[PDB]
Amino acid sequence: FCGKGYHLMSFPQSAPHGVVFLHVTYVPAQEKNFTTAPAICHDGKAHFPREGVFVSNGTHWFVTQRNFYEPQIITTDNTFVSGNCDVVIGIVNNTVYDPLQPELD
Amino acid sequence: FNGLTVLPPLLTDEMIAQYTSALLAGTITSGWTFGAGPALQIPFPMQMAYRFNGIGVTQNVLYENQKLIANQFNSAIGKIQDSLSSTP
Repeated sequence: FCGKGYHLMSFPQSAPHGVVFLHVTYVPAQEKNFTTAPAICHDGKAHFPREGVFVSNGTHWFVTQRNFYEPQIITTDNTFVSGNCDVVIGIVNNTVYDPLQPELD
Repeated sequence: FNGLTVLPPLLTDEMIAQYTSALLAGTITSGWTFGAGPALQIPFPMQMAYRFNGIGVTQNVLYENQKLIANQFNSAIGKIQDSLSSTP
């Protein structure tokens, strides 16, 4: 509606019998391949990402927001749990670190 | 006729169907991304999970009912053609 791409803002400019809108849009580029899974199975319970996707780079699993590559360690802060890990299809296995354990306060 | 004509259309039916097939293939394999720039492929179950979050239902609801959801979608698409043909 306001230009091709994810819309950020627009500036108007007068013309003799109409208007000229200068739409400013954000467009992604330089994409890359990754392997992913819908959930992680740890301790018999399934973990899902709060926001983003589980992205694997060949050997390690990470969480990353969907629209821009910024990998993070999978922790209890960015995932939520739901039931045992046998109903979801394509679940994979990996360690879900809890930041409270290493501190051991 | 007596001076009238019916000039033919620039896009033939075949080319319009080709455009439509292009849009369907794009939406099935890449979701929204192909409309905002470079088409990025994403598995169809995860794309539907994205959309479920979009309407405010957590995505685990989709992963636990994938079979049921697919069956309901197939039945609806099957009844569409019969409905269009029987409706006068």
